[PDB]
Amino acid sequence: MISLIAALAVDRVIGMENAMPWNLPADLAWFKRNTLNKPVIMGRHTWESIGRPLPGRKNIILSSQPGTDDRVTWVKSVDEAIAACGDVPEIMVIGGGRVYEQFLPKAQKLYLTHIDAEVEGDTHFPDYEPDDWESVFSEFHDADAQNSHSYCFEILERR
Ligand SMILES: NC(=O)c1ccc[n+]([C@@H]2O[C@H](COP(=O)([O-])OP(=O)(O)OC[C@H]3O[C@@H](n4cnc5c(N)ncnc54)[C@H](OP(=O)(O)O)[C@@H]3O)[C@@H](O)[C@H]2O)c1
Ligand SMILES: Nc1nc(=O)c2nc(CNc3ccc(C(=O)N[C@@H](CCC(=O)O)C(=O)O)cc3)cnc2[nH]1
Repeated sequence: MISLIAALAVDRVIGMENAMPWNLPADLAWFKRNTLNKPVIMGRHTWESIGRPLPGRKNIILSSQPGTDDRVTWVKSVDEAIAACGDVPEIMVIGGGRVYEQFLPKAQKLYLTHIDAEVEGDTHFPDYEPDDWESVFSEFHDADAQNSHSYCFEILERR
């Protein structure tokens, strides 16, 4: 079972040239609890964004090019990424856009944070045909002194 986890602003924006213009420590906490002790598949750009391996997660990095960090596992295809996660209850695909697009059709679950932020971005979460997905969990939060925007955690399971 493959799951995607992603934080989307409006128009499904997940990435832009520069850092996201927001501060959303609850979504980071959500990301950590939903990925904890699970293999994480990411693209090389996301790997570079994160800086270091996510602790206590098997980290699997897609690149067409040889790896450049022996702390993590490097694979050259989607199927190699999955195989590299081994035999686990849940693989988390943590992005970015190229990676999500390739994994969404394979995924049984989505963990999406919907952030009420107006951002122009070059990278977007894939369209998930909502007839293919059932929302099983939805939890809205206003912005607050720690979180710059309102946001909603959603879990969807593939029909
Ligand atoms: N011209 C464009 O508009 C364009 C197109 C694509 C990306 N970008 C830029 O990249 C940034 C973020 O991109 P993102 O979030 O899409 O990155 P991402 O998915 O985290 O990382 C993408 C990288 O992951 C690797 N990858 C993904 N799928 C793979 C596969 N099946 N096999 C082998 N390697 C695979 C490739 O690394 P290697 O690069 O090492 O092969 C690829 O370049 C954005 O700022 C965006 O503008 C721009
Ligand atoms: N809900 C959600 N929120 C996100 O911020 C998110 N980010 C990505 C990809 N980018 C990143 C960037 C940094 C870290 C990261 O370093 N997380 C730490 C928390 C500590 C910190 O921010 O320095 C972690 O251990 O999980 C993770 C993913 C993928 N899915 C997401 N999904």
